[PDB]
Amino acid sequence: DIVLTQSPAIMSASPGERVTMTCSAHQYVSYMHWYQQKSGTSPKRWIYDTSRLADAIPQRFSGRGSGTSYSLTISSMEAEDAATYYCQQWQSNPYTFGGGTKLEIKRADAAPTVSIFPPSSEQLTSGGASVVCFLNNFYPKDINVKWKIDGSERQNGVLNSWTDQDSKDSTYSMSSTLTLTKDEYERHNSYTCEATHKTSTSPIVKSFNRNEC
Amino acid sequence: GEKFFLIHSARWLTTHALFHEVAKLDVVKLLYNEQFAVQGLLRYHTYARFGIEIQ
Amino acid sequence: FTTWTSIPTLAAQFPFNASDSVGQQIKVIPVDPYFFQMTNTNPDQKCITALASICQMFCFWRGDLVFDFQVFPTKYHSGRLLFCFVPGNELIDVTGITLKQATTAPCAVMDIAGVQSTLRFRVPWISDTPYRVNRYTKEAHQKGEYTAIGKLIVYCYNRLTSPSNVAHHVRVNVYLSAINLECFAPLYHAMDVTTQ
Amino acid sequence: EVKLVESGGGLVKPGGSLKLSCAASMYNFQHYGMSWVRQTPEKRLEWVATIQTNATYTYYPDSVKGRFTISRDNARNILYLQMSSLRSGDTAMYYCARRDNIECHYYFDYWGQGTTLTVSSPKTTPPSVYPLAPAAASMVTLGCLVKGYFPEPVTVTWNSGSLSSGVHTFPAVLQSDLYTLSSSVTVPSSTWPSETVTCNVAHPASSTKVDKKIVPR
Repeated sequence: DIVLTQSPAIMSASPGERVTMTCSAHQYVSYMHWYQQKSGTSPKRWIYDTSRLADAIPQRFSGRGSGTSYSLTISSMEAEDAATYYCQQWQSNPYTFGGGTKLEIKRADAAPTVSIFPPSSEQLTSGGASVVCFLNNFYPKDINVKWKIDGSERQNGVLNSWTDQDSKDSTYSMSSTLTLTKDEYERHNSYTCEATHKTSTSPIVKSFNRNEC
Repeated sequence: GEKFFLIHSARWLTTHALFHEVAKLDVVKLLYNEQFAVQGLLRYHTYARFGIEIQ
Repeated sequence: FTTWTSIPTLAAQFPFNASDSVGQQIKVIPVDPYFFQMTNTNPDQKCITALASICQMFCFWRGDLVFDFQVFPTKYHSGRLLFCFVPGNELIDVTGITLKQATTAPCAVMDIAGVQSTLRFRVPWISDTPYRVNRYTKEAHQKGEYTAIGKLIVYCYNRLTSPSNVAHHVRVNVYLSAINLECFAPLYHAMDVTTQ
Repeated sequence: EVKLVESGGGLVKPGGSLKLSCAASMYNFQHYGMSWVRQTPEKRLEWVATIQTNATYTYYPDSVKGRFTISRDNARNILYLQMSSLRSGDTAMYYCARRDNIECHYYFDYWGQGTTLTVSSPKTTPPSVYPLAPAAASMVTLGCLVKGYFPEPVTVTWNSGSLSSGVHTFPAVLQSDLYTLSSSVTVPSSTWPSETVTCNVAHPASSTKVDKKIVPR
């Protein structure tokens, strides 16, 4: 029936600043309830009716707004909020939730650990191959991955797996799998993946050869 | 009609600075509500005169 | 037989944590003299109340029950509770009644601090029938025969504000007493623990 | 402490039937309304069912009204969510919730660990994990490629957790009716290829443990 709208979709913020997210709706709802979906676990007691925090979380959070806009005021960002948020109504029948607010931690920019690997020899006997380009320890998250394959550029057959932000080093990781057929694999020699960073002007070229070894 | 209705409840914190507006509540409009006992006297009537007792 | 009735006897036990939301239902009391939930491991005995032994030897019961809720706080544990009796029978969806919806029913509030700690809640005789049969003697539900004249939710009316050098929770004993109590149509029945 | 243990889920063909069960722990049962919250991996969330303490009242939304059946029991204190006529719209993670009361509205306090029900009709297939090795540095990030499994629960283990400092296990990517993930482990150069570097992948729905040792090229 009624649909909740969250304006911050994906946000990353440095620890020690003010963060405000907003869940709105097409009509007027009275009170709005929040949750935090951490990785591997379920959401717990997070926020009830308007400004009513949980009794086990720290009190550096706040929640305001009435009618259409509903602000969740964070006083000081810390390193424990790398998760996904949802907003809850209690008016009419479906009891819908928000689209999802993923708040993360902003870090200084770092180059990705790029390691493009050949497929295994047991995979080549099955009639197929998959060139996988590892990506590790990079910020920002949104990064451009392409396949410069003997001068031509093909972005098809690309398996991209995304990670959440780690709790120890606060980084990100990514895979890039180039699934091919065996005779399609055995047409080329150079296998190039590169990643576009905002610090390095040109993308870092890491490649190998098929006929090598 | 003479029975106390919980029309509002809040939770005042430490982070609320001086003269911050914690609650902005309407008196009679929250009294005119279906989940209370005076709805059986105010739905079948239109014009009224009354005195307000806040606790 | 009024000796074992008017004296308040412990019928139930519930704490009051400080980590609960305002209006969360703590424990309902099915309002009858048949109610008890305590037991003992040394000796192995199901703890009856002294009122639950008098009325269990009858079919019908009638009387203005006086619940006595003795909290055990410090002087500084502050906040309030809500003892909202909702009449009728033993089975209605009273858990779906909201806190402000429970302000429509008659009730009472009690500050946890103060100079006293026990509230005597005189339950009115609100029933469709002038008595109430021992349906626990029977083994079947039927519209017309019932066990209780209503239920009594303990709400979280206010939060428990306390420092850290005192406890975070206050336990509440549920004494069972009455006034103007009448029973008739004798029988023999051993009551079972209401497992809430 | 609230211990809500779900039970059920797995591989059910669309149109089939499966019953869930969430057990309560350490708290009273005749007060706290129980619910179910569906956790889809992409979007969400949709709220499905609730029966209250007395079994007279059920509250369903527009979608799942009449197809799902939630039940409660005062003896075992365990839920019973009977599901029928399933499809790809219910292929998600299932949590059981507990609904208590506030002044104007309600709130769900404590949720469970959640079980996985995948609603599609292929057969159960064990995975065929393939190693990934370079064809000369101080920090050589190795890894294995996991592919060949339809049921979602799978676990990659790196030499019984001995190389757990640099494990980056990736989520699965569905392609050609096979979920495909990988795990990039950070192995020092003094260990590989001089010692044992082997990825263990255990798939509990198929109960197959395949060890794949990373070899130099």
